Amino acid sequence: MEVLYSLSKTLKDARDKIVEGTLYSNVSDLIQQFNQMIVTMNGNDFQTGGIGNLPIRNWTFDFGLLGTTLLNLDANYVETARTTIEYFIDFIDNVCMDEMVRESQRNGVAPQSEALRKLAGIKFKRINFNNSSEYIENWNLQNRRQRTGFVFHKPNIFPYSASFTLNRSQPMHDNLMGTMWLNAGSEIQVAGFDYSCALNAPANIQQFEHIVQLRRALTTATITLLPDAERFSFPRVINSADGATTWFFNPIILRPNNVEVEFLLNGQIINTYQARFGTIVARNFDTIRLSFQLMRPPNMTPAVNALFPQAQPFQHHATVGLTLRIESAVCESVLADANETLLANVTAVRQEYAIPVGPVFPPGMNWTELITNYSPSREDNLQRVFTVASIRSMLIK
Amino acid sequence: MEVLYSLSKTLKDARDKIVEGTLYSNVSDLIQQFNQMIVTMNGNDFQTGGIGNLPIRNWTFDFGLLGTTLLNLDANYVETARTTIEYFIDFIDNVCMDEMVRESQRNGVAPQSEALRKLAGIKFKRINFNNSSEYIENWNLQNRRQRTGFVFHKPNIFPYSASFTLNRSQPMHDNLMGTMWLNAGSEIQVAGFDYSCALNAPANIQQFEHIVQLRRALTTATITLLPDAERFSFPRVINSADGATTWFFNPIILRPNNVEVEFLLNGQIINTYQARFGTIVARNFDTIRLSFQLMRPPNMTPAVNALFPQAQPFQHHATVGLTLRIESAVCESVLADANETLLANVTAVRQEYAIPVGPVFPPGMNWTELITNYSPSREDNLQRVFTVASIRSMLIK
Amino acid sequence: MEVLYSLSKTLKDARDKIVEGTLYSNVSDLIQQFNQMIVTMNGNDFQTGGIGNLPIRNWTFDFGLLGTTLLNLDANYVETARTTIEYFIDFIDNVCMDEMVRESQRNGVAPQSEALRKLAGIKFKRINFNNSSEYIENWNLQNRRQRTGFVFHKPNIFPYSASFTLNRSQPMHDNLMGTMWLNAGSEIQVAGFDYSCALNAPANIQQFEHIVQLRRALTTATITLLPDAERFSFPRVINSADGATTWFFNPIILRPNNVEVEFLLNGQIINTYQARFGTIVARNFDTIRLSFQLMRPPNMTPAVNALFPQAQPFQHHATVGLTLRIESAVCESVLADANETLLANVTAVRQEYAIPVGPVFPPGMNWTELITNYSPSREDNLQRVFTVASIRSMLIK
Amino acid sequence: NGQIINTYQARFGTIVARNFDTIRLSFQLMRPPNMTPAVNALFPQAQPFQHHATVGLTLRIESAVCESVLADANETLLANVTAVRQEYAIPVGPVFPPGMNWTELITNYSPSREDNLQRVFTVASIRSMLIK
Amino acid sequence: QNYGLNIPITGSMDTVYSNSTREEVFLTSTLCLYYPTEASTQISDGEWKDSLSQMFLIKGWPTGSVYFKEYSNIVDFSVDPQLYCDYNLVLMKYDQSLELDMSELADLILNEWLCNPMDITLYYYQQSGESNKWISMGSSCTVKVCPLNTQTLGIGCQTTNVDSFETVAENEKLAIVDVVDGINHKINLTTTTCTIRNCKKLGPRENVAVIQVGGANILDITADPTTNPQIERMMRVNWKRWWQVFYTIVDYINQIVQVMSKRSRSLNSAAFYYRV
Amino acid sequence: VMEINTEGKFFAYKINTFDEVPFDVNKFAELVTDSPVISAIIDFKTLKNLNDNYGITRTEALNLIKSNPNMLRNFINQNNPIIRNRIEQLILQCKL
Ligand SMILES: *[C@@H]1O[C@H](CO)[C@@H](O)[C@H](O)[C@H]1NC(C)=O
Ligand SMILES: *[C@@H]1O[C@H](CO)[C@@H](O)[C@H](O)[C@H]1NC(C)=O
Ligand SMILES: [Ca+2]
Ligand SMILES: [Ca+2]
Ligand SMILES: [Ca+2]
Ligand SMILES: [Ca+2]
Repeated sequence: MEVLYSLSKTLKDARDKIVEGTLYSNVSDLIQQFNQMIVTMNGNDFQTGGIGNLPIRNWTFDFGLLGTTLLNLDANYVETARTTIEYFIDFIDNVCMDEMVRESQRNGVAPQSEALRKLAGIKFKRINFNNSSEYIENWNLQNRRQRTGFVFHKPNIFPYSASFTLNRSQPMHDNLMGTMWLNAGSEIQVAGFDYSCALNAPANIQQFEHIVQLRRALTTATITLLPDAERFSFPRVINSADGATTWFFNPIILRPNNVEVEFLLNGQIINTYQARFGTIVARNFDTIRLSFQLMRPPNMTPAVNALFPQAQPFQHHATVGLTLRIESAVCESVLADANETLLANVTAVRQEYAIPVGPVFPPGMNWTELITNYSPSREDNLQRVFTVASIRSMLIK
Repeated sequence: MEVLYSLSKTLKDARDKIVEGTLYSNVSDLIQQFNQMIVTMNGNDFQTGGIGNLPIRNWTFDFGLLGTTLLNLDANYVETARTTIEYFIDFIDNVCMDEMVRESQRNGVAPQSEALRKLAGIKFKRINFNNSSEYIENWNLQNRRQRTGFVFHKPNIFPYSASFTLNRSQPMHDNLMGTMWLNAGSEIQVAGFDYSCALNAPANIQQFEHIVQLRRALTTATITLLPDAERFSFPRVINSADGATTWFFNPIILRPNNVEVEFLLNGQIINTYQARFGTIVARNFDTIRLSFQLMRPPNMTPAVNALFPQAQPFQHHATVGLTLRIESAVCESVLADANETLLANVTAVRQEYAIPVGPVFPPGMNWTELITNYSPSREDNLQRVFTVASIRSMLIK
Repeated sequence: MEVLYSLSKTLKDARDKIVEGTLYSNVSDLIQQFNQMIVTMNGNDFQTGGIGNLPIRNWTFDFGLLGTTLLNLDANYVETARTTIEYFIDFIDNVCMDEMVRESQRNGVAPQSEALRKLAGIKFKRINFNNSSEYIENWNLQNRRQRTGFVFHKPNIFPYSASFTLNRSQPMHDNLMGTMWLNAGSEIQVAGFDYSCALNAPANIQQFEHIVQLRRALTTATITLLPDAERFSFPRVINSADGATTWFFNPIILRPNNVEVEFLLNGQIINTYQARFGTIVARNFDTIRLSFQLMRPPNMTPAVNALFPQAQPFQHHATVGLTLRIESAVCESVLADANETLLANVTAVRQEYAIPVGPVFPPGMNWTELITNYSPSREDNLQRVFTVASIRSMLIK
Repeated sequence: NGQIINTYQARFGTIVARNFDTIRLSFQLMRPPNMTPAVNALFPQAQPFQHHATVGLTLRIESAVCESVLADANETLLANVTAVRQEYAIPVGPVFPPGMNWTELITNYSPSREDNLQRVFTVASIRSMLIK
Repeated sequence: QNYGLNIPITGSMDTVYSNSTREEVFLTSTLCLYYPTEASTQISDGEWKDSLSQMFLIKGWPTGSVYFKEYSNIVDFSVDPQLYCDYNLVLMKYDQSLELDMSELADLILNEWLCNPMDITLYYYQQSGESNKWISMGSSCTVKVCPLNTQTLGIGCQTTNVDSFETVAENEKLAIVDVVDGINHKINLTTTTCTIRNCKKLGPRENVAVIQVGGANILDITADPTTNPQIERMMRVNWKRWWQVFYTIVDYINQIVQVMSKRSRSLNSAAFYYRV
Repeated sequence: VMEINTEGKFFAYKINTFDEVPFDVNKFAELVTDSPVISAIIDFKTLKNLNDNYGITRTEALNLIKSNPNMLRNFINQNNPIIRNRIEQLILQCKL
């Protein structure tokens, strides 16, 4: 696959640097790389595709070497260069499509798609050009056992999950208390509600906790913590836990007090932030414990006193919320982002040719189901397909 | 600093370009750079660390050169280069951490970390390779006085502050009027609320103004202005200004009419937009003046007429909102971002080794204080530490 | 580290093969290896220790080569061999202890212990002798992955956890039904109990299920499955789930009928056995699902009829249990065993010198917590310290 | 910047502030414990309050050293620049205020304004070396 | 089944809620109408219970599920009203001077009171907090409460002198007496006639509705004066003809049952808390 | 040294050279639960003023920080006007 990246990089440099009028001093090294690629690929043969609707294609290479005598590139040069470049771009595109549709339970990182398996041979070691892009760099730094890292902007680490826990409930659903939460993308959004407004809680302080177990550790995470979870901040009616009836939720938002955000790694508190909103930093963490509290207002205007009665009806229900946005982070295992197109590209090239549902990846590459259980086989296959996706996106847009 | 970035650059390029099978044409210049680095750093002793818990590490360099008579690289070349490269990478990582953990009340831009201070000497001037990265380029363009600039996505310029002012109030808190606002990172959300829905205001319009002064001018900023501030568009119970008693809030979201947003530099009006929401541009602005008006709707359907009476109760409180996100911008001085990870790197390195609270930066590098008070000394130190963090992040993730 | 193992192997083979009266043909190659070791280590200075109570020491090597003009070794040769080899063994012991006592949350594979870090240079690759031991061989393979596996005899893969769940319960705990289990070391013992002997279950059959989630996949495991969980076949009094009260438990052991055991990997069933006891196999499994049943016996002798009434009292409580011993297995990652003392050596080295608890490992190398939270950084550090202890055990016992 | 560089308590006359960014003056009005009946007639217990007690402080910065440029009472750089602008009726520019009004030039003194001021001041010194 | 334990339950929000249940709560439960005898007196019939049953059958309820109960009048029905019956409606005609009796009955039959006996002759009884009352039921409940100092001496009343006591209910069939919560009291109430129970107010009874057949919104179930809640089950309908009233109930019986609910304390799920 | 006034104002500053440092709440809140608190009869402001005007030594600085009377008597013997003024300030603050 490193050789595949080298092909992609040298064709990208051919398409960019070899332009009409350039000095040959600008492209001497690139032309040498291109001629090495041509010589190595000449006389070989490749078969690509044959899974789903991806057609079988035969590639046979026999091309003339690019000239090197010219002092200053002219229009004659770029025509021959373009003729060769188009074929090579098509070949690399098809090889990447094949490899990113294939899939394997066992030995995921190894190359499928026998074209790429051939490219992994010994003849094609001379084409290795350089490995600078982030994904191939992580690929090599992981092939040799060394720590790797991908920087992610808005990493969708949380699988989509909107739900609620009721620590106190009745069939009438008239006096409830508990938490609700939506974890989606890089958003945690959790609102603890109490219908009695902590009337009978000890010291008129209800206590709420919410755990969120990351499927993979995050590093150097910049986070944005705000109060007043906006999702759970308007009236709703919610189907019951069983699914039989529906209960009414009518929030009035108290301020959350003595909030503690604890970022945990292996159960050990790595960081703690008490009542510190705005941007925050988590150096390294695998789990998040958000603890907040609903304290009854000791003093009360007549209006708010009318809002909170001592009797049963409770026409309004107190609520206190938090919102936590992982603005950016660093992670070892590959993920999906709001800044990178690799997940969408892989899913698109799978959907294009009607590839049948495979062993490890869920049907349709539903990222929520892929991240909800993230087995090492899935991790290996996902890194492989994402690396090929980046290699392909370096040429095909 | 320039020499440190050059070391990091050449090590990254050696880790990438120098791989097995590569032509020597692709690595000739980098091999010459690497040889000169080896020669100049041979026979030199560095001593990094020695503050907080950062261990005191001694570095001594005795490394051989790299060959030139090859045509294609092979395992021997790569193996020797790998052994040397790992050592230099660790050395550079520790030098960067040592320079990040340190501060200085006076002379912030000048280097700390006696290892790097030694690197700054005349002896090592031959290492400078090319200062390509954005942070180092701005380091040079500011080290000799020229016009710099850092491009930011969602620049968290505003220090966190959620608060309110009351232009009309009384202890029963039945008939209020004023503004609430939350400035957080890159987003302003301001909501002007009148409990009487502008019953007795001149022409039944109540004027609201909100002035937010940034701590640094932002150049060529793209902004998203929308109405209906989300976070002040639902019922709440809020403290008093003195914290004695809590008062109820119950918004009905009128629209804001004849809303103006004025982007001002040094008092002068640079840009002004008149009831024009969506994507907008600000050439320069040290401050933003959001002015809007709550107009009682003249023609009221019976329902809204019931909502807004002429009597005293005012069971529902009229509001008009605005939200304003700086989607991107360019600033003359560094700031944290949703895209970058420089602040995260710096704070994490401080927290790992428990560096005691230094002269200039606040405890824990909390961005809210660090941007609330942004003295030139703090700016200089933040720029130095961020440049070092970028230099580290080139190699280490 | 390969160099460190090669040092240990050559010293062990020198201490063994270089004995009085042995032919030089027996030890010619070993003498050549030993002389290479001497020449490589000669004229150097190492330093070892400086953490906890492990005291600093300095090692300096000026030793002469062993003779070679002798056809048959004599006593006076072995005395020079003593004077060299004893010093070398001490040096290796302290290097291994120093490497074991250190840690790193990141890049834990790369050596700590600046002595070993120096040994990991370029001048010392000439000492590489042969990597025969299981741990060093797996170190090489993991550091450049081929599929690996450590064979373990009775591996303590489970964490010590004894607990119980009640599918049916009362505040007075008269009529319970549920499961109890103890997972400890390589033993799973699970007993499902019913106080009514499945009197009111559907078809007088009560269904019990237990899930055990291995922290790491095991391969080619051998599992001895027997009925009648021993630990839950005598009377007890157990603290309640809340801990408020204690409830009596008085087993009468019925057999478990149509017992099914399913070994799953990544959610799919890999092996399944039904009413099979004695030794069995598990190809490659990450979870165990033990399902069994409590069937009320249709025909009942007067004694058992007296035991099981149809009224509430239930002086005797029916239970059916299983026991499951993972006698041996193959794990890609490393675990402690009952046949290998690597964990004992590591813990003893840390305990004797009272090392401060580092970022990664838990306090005192608590294996239960360590296997409960077994993140990849922790795994890498564990593998490093275990292979170092394997190297040390070749010479020091 | 919240860094108490110096504190002079019950001191008058010449003093030195080695380095500072804000001056935090504090004083107190102590009612006279004893009173001549004239002073007693001045200050009653009742409401009228014909006479109003006051306390005062004057603080003149004689000389200073500033990292950036500033107008001063010694050299004529600001006057030279403003004279050259007014003599030729230069329209308003982007950064400077109209008329080079020093008050609003120093209330808002952003880096762009500061460096433009430095450029024009250095040029004015260069000119004053020859033309006066 | 983990009776008698507060165990949290997690429910999602993507789940598609199930189908209707009116057919179940009709084919299984038992509707139960309590009306005053003056109703039947005005109706002047006696096949009319059967006719109403047939109309309820047309509306869904099986034949034996709708059961009727009479009572002489509200004040007599007030004494020990036990609605041993699955879905209760109480038609309650409103007349002047019976406002407090109506409110007392509404509170008693709409809110689940759990309560303990009181030996007036022996102990001094104190009220804990906001949710504690004493309910006295009988033919003539003349409760005479004498408060007590911290020394157990009367104020405004002499413990040996019944006359100076402070009456708070005279010859009432039902009386929910609320005293100053925090003080010991010595009661005297006619033990041969009227029983008294120290009762306190659990959550609402969601199984009984009250159709005020007459006038204005005068029910105050909450003894607190600050709050005057309008519960869903305190329905109110104008009247000039009992046939029209019954036809309204029959027509909108679906809505009334929707307002009501299955009694929480009757559920098996409440087994080891206060199941009844 | 982390110092607190009873009326909100707070400071943090080294011992050898009284150069104040940014305060660290949530470290002070944790420390004060357990550590031995010391009364501050020589306020931080007056202490810094004294050090700048006179230049006390390390030993005297530490003893002034700890309000050691064995050494605090020495300045009042010396007629050190800063310590004088502070102590009469306290005595005059002992009104009512
Ligand atoms: C619910 O009702 C729909 C039609 O209204 C019917 O198709 C469906 O089968 C019903 N489902 C159940 C579970 O009764
Ligand atoms: C209440 O007072 C009467 C006096 O009229 C007395 O006869 C009666 O015994 C008293 N009740 C009790 C329960 O003692
Ligand atoms: Ca009554
Ligand atoms: Ca009286
Ligand atoms: Ca009461
Ligand atoms: Ca009331």
